[PDB]
Amino acid sequence: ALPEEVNRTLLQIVQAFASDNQIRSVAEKALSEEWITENNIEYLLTFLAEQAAFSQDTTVAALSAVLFRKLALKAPITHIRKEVLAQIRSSLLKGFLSERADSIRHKLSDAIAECVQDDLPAWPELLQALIESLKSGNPNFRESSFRILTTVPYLITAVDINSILPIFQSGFTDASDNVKIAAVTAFVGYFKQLPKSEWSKLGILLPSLLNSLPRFLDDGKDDALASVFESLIELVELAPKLFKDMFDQIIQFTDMVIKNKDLEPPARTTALELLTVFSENAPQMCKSNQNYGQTLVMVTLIMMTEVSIDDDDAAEWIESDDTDDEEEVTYDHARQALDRVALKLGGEYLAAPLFQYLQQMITSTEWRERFAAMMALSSAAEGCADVLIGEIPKILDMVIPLINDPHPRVQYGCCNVLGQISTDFSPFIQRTAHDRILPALISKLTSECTSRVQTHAAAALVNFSEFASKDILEPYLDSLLTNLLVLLQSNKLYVQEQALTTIAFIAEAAKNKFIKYYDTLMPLLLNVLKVNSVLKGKCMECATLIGFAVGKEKFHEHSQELISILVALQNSDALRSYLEQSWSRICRILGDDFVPLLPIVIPPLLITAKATQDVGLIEEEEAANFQQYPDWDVVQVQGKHIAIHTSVLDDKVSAMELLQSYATLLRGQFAVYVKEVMEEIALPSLDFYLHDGVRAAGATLIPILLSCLLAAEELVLLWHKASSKLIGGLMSEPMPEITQVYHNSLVNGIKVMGDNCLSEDQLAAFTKGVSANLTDTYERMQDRDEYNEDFTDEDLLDEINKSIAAVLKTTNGHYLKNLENIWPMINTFLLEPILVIFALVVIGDLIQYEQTASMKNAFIPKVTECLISPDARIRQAASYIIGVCAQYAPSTYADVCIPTLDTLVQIVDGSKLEENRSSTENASAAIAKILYAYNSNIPDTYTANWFKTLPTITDKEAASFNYQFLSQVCAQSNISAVVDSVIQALNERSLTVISSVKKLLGFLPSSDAMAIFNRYPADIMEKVHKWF
Amino acid sequence: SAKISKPLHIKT
Repeated sequence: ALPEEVNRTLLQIVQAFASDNQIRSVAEKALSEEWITENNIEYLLTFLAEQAAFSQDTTVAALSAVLFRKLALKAPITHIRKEVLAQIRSSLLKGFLSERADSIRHKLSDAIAECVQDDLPAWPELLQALIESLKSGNPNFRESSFRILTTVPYLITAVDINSILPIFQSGFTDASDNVKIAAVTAFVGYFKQLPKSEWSKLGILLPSLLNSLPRFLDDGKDDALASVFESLIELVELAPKLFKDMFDQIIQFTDMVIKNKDLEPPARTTALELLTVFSENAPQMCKSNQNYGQTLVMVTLIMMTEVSIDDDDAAEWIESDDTDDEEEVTYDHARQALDRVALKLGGEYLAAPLFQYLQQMITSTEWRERFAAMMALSSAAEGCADVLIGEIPKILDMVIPLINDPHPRVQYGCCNVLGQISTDFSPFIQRTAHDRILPALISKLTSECTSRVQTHAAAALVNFSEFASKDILEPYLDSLLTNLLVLLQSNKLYVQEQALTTIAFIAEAAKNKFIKYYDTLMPLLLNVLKVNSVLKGKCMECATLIGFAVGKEKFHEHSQELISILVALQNSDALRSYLEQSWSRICRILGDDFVPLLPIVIPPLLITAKATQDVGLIEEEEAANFQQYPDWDVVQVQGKHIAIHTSVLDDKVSAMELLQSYATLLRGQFAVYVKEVMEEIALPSLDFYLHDGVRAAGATLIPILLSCLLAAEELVLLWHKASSKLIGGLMSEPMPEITQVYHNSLVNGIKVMGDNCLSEDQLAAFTKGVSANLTDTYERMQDRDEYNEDFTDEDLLDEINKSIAAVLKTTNGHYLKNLENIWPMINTFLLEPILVIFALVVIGDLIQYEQTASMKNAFIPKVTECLISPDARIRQAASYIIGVCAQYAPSTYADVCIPTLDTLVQIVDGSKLEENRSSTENASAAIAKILYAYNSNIPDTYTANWFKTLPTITDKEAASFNYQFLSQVCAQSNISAVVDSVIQALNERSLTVISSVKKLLGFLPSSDAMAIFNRYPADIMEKVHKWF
Repeated sequence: SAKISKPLHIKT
């Protein structure tokens, strides 16, 4: 179909691709600069389709198929002439139906798929080819057809339903494993790609798929089973309820696989994953079935015993360092599975089945089962905390006896649990089980025990210490410390390292109680450092945490020598980060005396925090293996593939956070760096579209930088620059969580910069940003079923409220004008609770600045509704609005405020209860506002009602009004309720009303005055003396 | 990690 000249030019080029730099680079330029142009592109696509279809050379065929796939997207296929699309399609199809190597048929299939499209003409020859190939006796034809149905799931819609059903059923049951896997993959891909409204049309095939599964175990084809479990895992995340009717059968099947422990791990790990993922996607369904929980606990307990296989003494485990053995695959998987399901389902549902088994495993003569027991509890404790936090003596009764098990791995197991639960049941467990936990861990520290066990116990003392007060640790310190010094003398590096960190963290919790241990510890530490990088880092960490615990005066006995060692250490990669945190901690200890060390510490942080977005424009194939590295990720942004060096950008964050924390501590003393950090780090960081941590860390740096310069023209320039990039980010930023940080960052910027810190264009550009943010939140939220059982959004709206309020205040009202343009938006929200709360909160801010009449009619009907809402947050925002009406718009509002006033006397009356103490306090303030505005114009029972709502202890601005009103009830024997109403507010720290009160007590004898405080305990009488 | 903690989740 091509001129013969064109053919050997193109042939030469494509053949040059395999090869030398010269021949191959000349071809590369030729292709990209000469052949992919409006004028040659169709010739090029025609050629490549011909080669892939007909070439007898493997390499040329393959390459052309790949190239065609790549270039056919870019063209794109849509702007190709009809006569040439047709010809390309026809040859691609003839190639597919001819004799090709498997991998070329795969590449042809991928090329064919690029030629099937919404706006492209119908290709009914494809449809026909796929149906016939599916019946071919050649697996490669069957497999390749399902591969095309995977790339282009719309084709499945286009075949008659009575053909496509038997196609998949024959597919699931095919003699070829490869065809099975491709059938499964195409079947699940359909649900991946199509709207839910199309799902019911293949959904009916699920039981045929599930019914095909036992055959994989009959044939002993477990690797193939694993891949099918993988597709099934993706189907659970898309349509868990499709599994409802056969739920027991899948549970029992996964059970059966995992028990067959001659199977290789992949079938067993993916089976477990399939089990696990129901708890994440259909928690009601798992909970409505006692079998799920029982099987899930049983099979993770089986897998947790699979340790030290063929090594009963644990010699290998005893002899190694305190890391995980990465050969213990099923055991690792079982621990994260139990944890994951516990976290989803809660203890109400799993503790019973869990405990049924543990009671029994604790007593086995198989050590593996006694260990399993401890590790299973360790996995489940957090998710089951709601129940287990109450059964804490019972748990210690089981665990603590094992601390002395003959087998050192069971001992390590028990250390593990005491550690895990010191975290998960904190702070309650530190208060109530210190007397059992500490002696138990401390007994393992002795050099009688194995290195692994001493180390594990020392690690568990970090978990305990984290949430133990200095007073609880105090009687245990000398004993803790004398033991850990012995650990410090071990011959094993990892015991020393753990010893050091354990002492550091105990010292952190001990605080000033650690002062007496400083003189024994500090020289031991100095000696280690003067002499094993990690040891030195953990040692400097230990020293500076001891520093922070004992305070600056005591830290001064060794600070200069310690600082000189740091210097030597820094200027000489796990080390880097211990060094930087230690400098940062010295800054917290020394305060302003750190200032002379800034030139040592800051420059290296400047370098790291200037890191650029290190991107590599990359190719499809050349990814995946790039992805292997934990330090790289690849994403698709606009069609193309990009490799981004993630670690480097994480390090840029880390450095930005340290700069941020120096700037926060040093305030005006950091000013010298502000310009440079702002222009070279904070601001360019907002443009880092490939890493959101950077963008957020850039945003939080902004207000802090400004505030440093403030405390020490530029300020105004930088603020203008920074606010404008913040504003601009609001219309472009794709991630809602980042959007939030920008609003918060504006709010904090405004708070720093003060009055009228914004210009008119900025106020207008902010409005558009606020509107686009509101528009996209609406859109995402009007998207939340047959198949299935967002604080992110709530939080973003929370902050938008703050920024609007903040902008209103800095403009001193003038932002009302701009605010008018998004009123339709606001109004839709007002009439789904999160959108409502938002809108009410906005309107309360509006009124704060009688020019709102324009909207009285548009909102009070819904606000009055909201007053009696079942949701406390709605009532709260509602009443605030009614109260603010009478405060700032007294007169354009009365026909409303006085009517509602009875509503408020009722909302006022589970009122005084934690959950809604806040809502009823606003109503209370709201009625006091009405009573003020229209003072002796009111039809007075009211005020005596209002009174019985005192005290106001939770909402501060409410309390502030109520006691202002209280200060404008008299005499009587209301007197002790009058006073206490005030003592309560003060003591609870929610709120000159004192002056008013002392006047009332003036009107009574010596003895009558005194007696009122007679009820108050010593501590609040100390305060009352200092108040009156 | 120099305290007790759980292994990282293995999903996607």
